[PDB]
Amino acid sequence: EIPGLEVEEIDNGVFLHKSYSRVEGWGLVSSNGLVVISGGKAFIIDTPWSESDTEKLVDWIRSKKYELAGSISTHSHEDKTAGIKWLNGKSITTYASALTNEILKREGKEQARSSFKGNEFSLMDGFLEVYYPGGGHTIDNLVVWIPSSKILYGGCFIRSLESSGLGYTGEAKIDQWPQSARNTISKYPEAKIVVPGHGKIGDFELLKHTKVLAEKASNKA
Ligand SMILES: [Cl-]
Ligand SMILES: [Cl-]
Ligand SMILES: [Zn+2]
Ligand SMILES: [Zn+2]
Ligand SMILES: [Zn+2]
Repeated sequence: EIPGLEVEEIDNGVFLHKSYSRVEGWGLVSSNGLVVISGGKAFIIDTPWSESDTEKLVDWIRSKKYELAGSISTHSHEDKTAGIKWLNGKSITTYASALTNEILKREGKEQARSSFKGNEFSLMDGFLEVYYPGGGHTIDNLVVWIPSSKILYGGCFIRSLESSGLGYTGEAKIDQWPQSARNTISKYPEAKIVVPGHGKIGDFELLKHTKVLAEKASNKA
Protein backbone atom coordinates (compact mmCIF):
# COMPACT_ATOMS: atom_id res chain seq x y z
CA GLU A 1 0.00 0.00 0.00
CA ILE A 2 2.04 2.92 1.35
CA PRO A 3 5.46 4.07 0.13
CA GLY A 4 8.57 3.28 2.14
CA LEU A 5 11.08 5.10 4.30
CA GLU A 6 13.15 7.81 2.62
CA VAL A 7 16.51 9.06 3.90
CA GLU A 8 18.07 12.24 2.55
CA GLU A 9 21.21 14.18 3.53
CA ILE A 10 20.49 17.86 4.36
CA ASP A 11 23.82 18.87 5.95
CA ASN A 12 27.06 17.11 6.94
CA GLY A 13 25.99 14.35 9.33
CA VAL A 14 22.37 15.38 9.34
CA PHE A 15 19.80 13.25 7.55
CA LEU A 16 16.08 13.85 7.03
CA HIS A 17 13.99 10.70 7.23
CA LYS A 18 10.50 10.65 5.75
CA SER A 19 7.87 8.00 6.31
CA TYR A 20 4.25 7.63 5.33
CA SER A 21 0.79 6.76 6.63
CA ARG A 22 -2.78 6.93 5.43
CA VAL A 23 -4.87 9.04 7.82
CA GLU A 24 -8.69 9.16 7.56
CA GLY A 25 -9.69 12.68 6.55
CA TRP A 26 -6.19 13.59 5.42
CA GLY A 27 -5.31 10.90 2.86
CA LEU A 28 -1.70 9.84 2.32
CA VAL A 29 0.49 11.89 4.67
CA SER A 30 4.28 11.95 5.18
CA SER A 31 6.18 12.68 8.42
CA ASN A 32 9.72 14.00 8.97
CA GLY A 33 12.39 13.22 11.52
CA LEU A 34 16.20 13.49 11.62
CA VAL A 35 19.20 11.33 12.10
CA VAL A 36 22.04 13.38 13.60
CA ILE A 37 25.66 12.25 13.76
CA SER A 38 28.43 13.21 16.13
CA GLY A 39 31.70 11.27 16.41
CA GLY A 40 30.27 8.23 14.69
CA LYS A 41 27.22 8.12 16.98
CA ALA A 42 23.71 8.50 15.52
CA PHE A 43 20.76 10.03 17.35
CA ILE A 44 17.21 9.70 16.01
CA ILE A 45 14.94 12.73 16.31
CA ASP A 46 11.38 11.28 16.09
CA THR A 47 10.69 7.75 15.02
CA PRO A 48 9.24 6.93 11.62
CA TRP A 49 5.46 6.34 11.42
CA SER A 50 5.75 2.53 11.63
CA GLU A 51 7.60 -0.34 13.28
CA SER A 52 8.66 -1.56 9.85
CA ASP A 53 10.15 1.79 8.84
CA THR A 54 11.77 2.27 12.28
CA GLU A 55 13.58 -1.05 11.73
CA LYS A 56 14.49 0.13 8.22
CA LEU A 57 15.95 3.34 9.62
CA VAL A 58 17.98 1.54 12.25
CA ASP A 59 19.23 -0.87 9.60
CA TRP A 60 20.20 2.07 7.37
CA ILE A 61 22.15 3.63 10.27
CA ARG A 62 23.97 0.39 11.00
CA SER A 63 24.75 -0.18 7.30
CA LYS A 64 26.43 3.24 7.21
CA LYS A 65 28.55 1.93 10.13
CA TYR A 66 27.22 4.46 12.62
CA GLU A 67 26.74 3.60 16.30
CA LEU A 68 23.10 4.07 17.34
CA ALA A 69 22.90 6.09 20.53
CA GLY A 70 19.14 6.57 21.01
CA SER A 71 15.95 8.33 19.96
CA ILE A 72 13.96 11.28 21.19
CA SER A 73 10.22 11.76 20.39
CA THR A 74 9.05 15.37 20.31
CA HIS A 75 5.42 14.76 21.16
CA SER A 76 3.08 11.84 21.78
CA HIS A 77 1.42 11.44 18.32
CA GLU A 78 1.93 8.18 16.45
CA ASP A 79 3.81 9.85 13.57
CA LYS A 80 6.77 10.53 15.98
CA THR A 81 6.45 7.65 18.48
CA ALA A 82 5.38 4.64 16.40
CA GLY A 83 8.77 3.04 16.71
CA ILE A 84 9.31 3.48 20.44
CA LYS A 85 8.12 -0.06 21.25
CA TRP A 86 10.37 -1.65 18.65
CA LEU A 87 13.35 0.43 19.81
CA ASN A 88 12.65 -0.42 23.45
CA GLY A 89 12.63 -4.05 22.45
CA LYS A 90 16.12 -3.69 20.98
CA SER A 91 17.30 -1.87 24.11
CA ILE A 92 17.93 1.25 22.08
CA THR A 93 17.33 4.08 24.58
CA THR A 94 14.19 6.08 23.85
CA TYR A 95 13.64 9.54 25.28
CA ALA A 96 10.61 11.78 25.69
CA SER A 97 9.52 14.52 28.06
CA ALA A 98 7.81 13.37 31.31
CA LEU A 99 4.62 15.05 29.98
CA THR A 100 4.80 13.22 26.68
CA ASN A 101 5.25 9.92 28.59
CA GLU A 102 2.23 10.70 30.76
CA ILE A 103 0.10 11.19 27.66
CA LEU A 104 1.37 7.93 26.17
CA LYS A 105 0.60 6.17 29.46
CA ARG A 106 -2.88 7.61 29.80
CA GLU A 107 -3.61 6.43 26.22
CA GLY A 108 -2.43 2.84 26.90
CA LYS A 109 0.69 3.29 24.78
CA GLU A 110 4.31 2.19 25.14
CA GLN A 111 6.35 4.87 26.96
CA ALA A 112 9.92 6.01 26.22
CA ARG A 113 12.46 4.44 28.59
CA SER A 114 14.01 7.73 29.74
CA SER A 115 12.28 11.00 30.38
CA PHE A 116 13.08 14.50 31.48
CA LYS A 117 11.24 17.25 33.34
CA GLY A 118 11.86 20.94 32.77
CA ASN A 119 11.83 23.18 29.74
CA GLU A 120 15.34 22.31 28.53
CA PHE A 121 17.46 19.20 28.26
CA SER A 122 20.54 18.18 26.33
CA LEU A 123 21.49 14.90 24.69
CA MET A 124 24.54 13.30 23.12
CA ASP A 125 27.09 15.41 25.10
CA GLY A 126 25.16 18.57 24.35
CA PHE A 127 25.20 18.01 20.58
CA LEU A 128 21.37 18.19 20.79
CA GLU A 129 19.58 20.81 22.85
CA VAL A 130 15.91 20.20 23.57
CA TYR A 131 13.47 23.00 24.34
CA TYR A 132 9.83 23.27 25.31
CA PRO A 133 8.42 26.49 23.84
CA GLY A 134 4.98 26.00 25.36
CA GLY A 135 1.84 24.57 23.81
CA GLY A 136 1.03 24.75 20.08
CA HIS A 137 0.35 21.76 17.87
CA THR A 138 -0.01 19.92 21.21
CA ILE A 139 0.50 20.66 24.87
CA ASP A 140 3.74 18.60 24.93
CA ASN A 141 5.44 19.55 21.65
CA LEU A 142 9.22 19.95 21.83
CA VAL A 143 11.86 21.37 19.47
CA VAL A 144 15.45 20.22 19.07
CA TRP A 145 18.37 22.50 18.30
CA ILE A 146 21.65 21.42 16.80
CA PRO A 147 23.89 24.28 17.87
CA SER A 148 26.87 23.22 15.86
CA SER A 149 25.03 23.45 12.50
CA LYS A 150 22.30 25.92 13.63
CA ILE A 151 19.58 23.46 12.52
CA LEU A 152 16.27 23.62 14.34
CA TYR A 153 13.99 20.59 14.24
CA GLY A 154 10.58 22.16 14.85
CA GLY A 155 8.49 19.04 14.66
CA CYS A 156 4.78 19.50 14.19
CA PHE A 157 4.98 22.64 16.29
CA ILE A 158 6.35 24.26 13.13
CA ARG A 159 4.47 24.40 9.85
CA SER A 160 5.96 24.22 6.38
CA LEU A 161 6.00 27.39 4.30
CA GLU A 162 3.60 25.72 1.81
CA SER A 163 0.93 25.33 4.52
CA SER A 164 -1.77 27.97 4.74
CA GLY A 165 -2.91 26.69 8.12
CA LEU A 166 -2.03 24.77 11.23
CA GLY A 167 -2.84 21.25 10.12
CA TYR A 168 -4.44 18.86 12.64
CA THR A 169 -5.65 21.03 15.52
CA GLY A 170 -7.84 18.52 17.42
CA GLU A 171 -5.39 18.54 20.36
CA ALA A 172 -3.83 22.00 19.86
CA LYS A 173 -3.36 24.88 22.25
CA ILE A 174 -4.37 27.54 19.74
CA ASP A 175 -4.32 30.36 22.23
CA GLN A 176 -0.85 29.44 23.52
CA TRP A 177 0.70 28.78 20.08
CA PRO A 178 1.52 32.38 19.17
CA GLN A 179 3.50 33.07 22.38
CA SER A 180 5.21 29.71 22.02
CA ALA A 181 6.14 30.55 18.44
CA ARG A 182 7.41 33.92 19.62
CA ASN A 183 9.51 32.14 22.28
CA THR A 184 11.14 30.02 19.57
CA ILE A 185 11.85 33.02 17.32
CA SER A 186 13.57 34.78 20.26
CA LYS A 187 15.63 31.75 21.21
CA TYR A 188 16.86 30.77 17.73
CA PRO A 189 17.37 33.99 15.79
CA GLU A 190 20.34 32.51 13.81
CA ALA A 191 18.74 29.19 12.81
CA LYS A 192 19.89 28.33 9.25
CA ILE A 193 17.71 25.35 8.56
CA VAL A 194 14.29 24.71 10.04
CA VAL A 195 12.68 21.28 9.68
CA PRO A 196 8.88 21.10 10.06
CA GLY A 197 7.18 17.91 11.30
CA HIS A 198 5.38 17.66 7.94
CA GLY A 199 6.53 19.04 4.58
CA LYS A 200 9.56 20.69 3.07
CA ILE A 201 12.50 21.96 5.06
CA GLY A 202 13.26 25.68 4.89
CA ASP A 203 15.04 28.46 6.73
CA PHE A 204 14.21 30.82 9.59
CA GLU A 205 11.07 31.94 7.69
CA LEU A 206 9.28 28.79 8.88
CA LEU A 207 9.33 30.19 12.41
CA LYS A 208 7.82 33.54 11.32
CA HIS A 209 5.30 31.76 9.07
CA THR A 210 4.13 29.53 11.94
CA LYS A 211 3.74 32.49 14.33
CA VAL A 212 1.50 34.27 11.75
CA LEU A 213 -0.61 31.15 11.22
CA ALA A 214 -1.00 30.74 14.98
CA GLU A 215 -1.94 34.38 15.48
CA LYS A 216 -4.47 34.17 12.63
CA ALA A 217 -6.12 31.02 14.04
CA SER A 218 -6.19 32.42 17.58
CA ASN A 219 -7.73 35.71 16.46
CA LYS A 220 -10.30 33.99 14.21
CA ALA A 221 -11.26 31.66 17.03
CL1 LIG B 1 -0.86 17.96 7.23
CL1 LIG C 1 20.99 31.44 17.79
ZN1 LIG D 1 1.06 15.65 16.16
ZN1 LIG E 1 2.71 15.34 13.13
ZN1 LIG F 1 3.72 32.69 5.73
